[PDB]
Amino acid sequence: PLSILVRNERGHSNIYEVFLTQTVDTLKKKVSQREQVHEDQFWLSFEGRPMEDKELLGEYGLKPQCTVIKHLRLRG
Amino acid sequence: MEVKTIKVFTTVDNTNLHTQLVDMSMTYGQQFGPTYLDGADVTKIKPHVNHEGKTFFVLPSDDTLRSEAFEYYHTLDESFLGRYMSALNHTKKWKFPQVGGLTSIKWADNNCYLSSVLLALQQLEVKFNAPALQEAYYRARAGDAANFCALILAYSNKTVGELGDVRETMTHLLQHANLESAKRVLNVVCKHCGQKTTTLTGVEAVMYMGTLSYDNLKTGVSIPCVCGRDATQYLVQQESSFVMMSAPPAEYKLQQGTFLCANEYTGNYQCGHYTHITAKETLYRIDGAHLTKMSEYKGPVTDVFYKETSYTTTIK
Ligand SMILES: [Zn+2]
Repeated sequence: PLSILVRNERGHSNIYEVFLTQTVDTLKKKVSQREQVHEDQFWLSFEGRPMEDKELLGEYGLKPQCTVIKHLRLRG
Repeated sequence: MEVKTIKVFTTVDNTNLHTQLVDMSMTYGQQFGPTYLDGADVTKIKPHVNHEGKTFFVLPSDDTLRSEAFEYYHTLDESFLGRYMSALNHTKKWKFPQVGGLTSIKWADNNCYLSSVLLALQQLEVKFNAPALQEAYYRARAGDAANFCALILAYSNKTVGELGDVRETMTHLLQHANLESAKRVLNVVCKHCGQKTTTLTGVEAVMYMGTLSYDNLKTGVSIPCVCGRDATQYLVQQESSFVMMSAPPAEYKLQQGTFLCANEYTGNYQCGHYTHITAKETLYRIDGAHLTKMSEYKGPVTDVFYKETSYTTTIK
């Protein structure tokens, strides 16, 4: 029931089908899977707000065709 | 026949420690109520042999403290207080040396990234809206930082011992910061698609990824455009106390008087090390407790901070 765009910081973007009631963890798994990057190795924001693994995607107010940003995490 | 068990320490106030044997066939939640470890909620997991010797924070399911949490921490996460206090059990064993006139942290538990965060914040005209958060910030500026670091782990959803990313941590913290009148206007120009103006507020107004140079962003930076072509983006207008400019760690030159401070990152994405560079009368490099000074500097940098008040470009 919702299609959104996840955009890398290296330019690329990919479409994901999500429900507002899946977790951020779930969506990270969808992204890990599609983009072949471990889940520990990146984070997601929506409109400046970091997305927390445990939270439902709905909490961030995602709409159809909105852009979630994928950020590579430096493991310092 | 004996029951599989481990010895762990338990505490409801971070001062008093009681020894406990835990039964391996039941979650901690079944045995102690709501229970936390290293900043994680372990209420619903079973004991693991590796938890032996660890200290656990137990915090009864009360929901009176839910009102406390909201008003003092600006959070509705019921797990927040427990995560915060279990972390605090560790961060109280961290040492906080006063180095080059700032509070820093002695190496332990992969806390180099939190050291950078702490060092950087002290130089920014910034402030936090969550009362307990601000008070902790205040105290960390005076050398008493255990609480602030635990809140940082907690607001960022990190555990003690976990490798981390300064930019990612800053993004979590700044959600709680006094940035309600921070403002940024960017113009994007694509030959094919044309010209479009973007107005940002809050965190997104003071934070940028793609270049370490505040000059580059004013004079224009290349960004991919919807149409596939590369387009130019530049800073139209900026009203804020500071800006944070980030980029994948690259070899980079820091010249005294052209920046506030910055984070060096050595290593690779899988495992690395942060140190902090600030500018007083000369350049200071802070690597936890260890300090080096130098008139100039060159190395792998990934965030650079600048002081700001108001900016207006001189391009159309
Ligand atoms: Zn275009």
